[PDB]
Amino acid sequence: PSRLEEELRRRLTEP
Amino acid sequence: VQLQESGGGLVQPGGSLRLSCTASGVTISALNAMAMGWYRQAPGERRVMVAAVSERGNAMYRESVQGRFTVTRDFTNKMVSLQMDNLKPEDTAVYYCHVLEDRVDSFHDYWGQGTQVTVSS
Repeated sequence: PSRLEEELRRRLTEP
Repeated sequence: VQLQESGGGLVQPGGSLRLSCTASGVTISALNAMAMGWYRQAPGERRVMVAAVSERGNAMYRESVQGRFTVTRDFTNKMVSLQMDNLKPEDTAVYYCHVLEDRVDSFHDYWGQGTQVTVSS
């Protein structure tokens, strides 16, 4: 995954 | 980056709704290097990200909406859309168009206006 995609994964799992 | 949502409003449980969003004040080449996506917020919750298309064209989803929500990005026309199928009462929220910029040391959030989606029998 890219830098943005690693940051997107974090945001999409934040409750 | 200026973002504007179209669509919203009332749907019955199990129903479908499409939101769209256009970006302006940004070139195609600049916006290509950014992510585009969608957040939602119900009263008494924080804004949380539900779907995005990365700068590499990869759609990504929150588990609670995967399969039901489809996010699509038109790079050429600087648009992102959220097709919401099989909607549930707990999908009721204000939905925000969002762009994520990598500013190297930090990330920058660009926000749309928000549009209410209401799921009611």
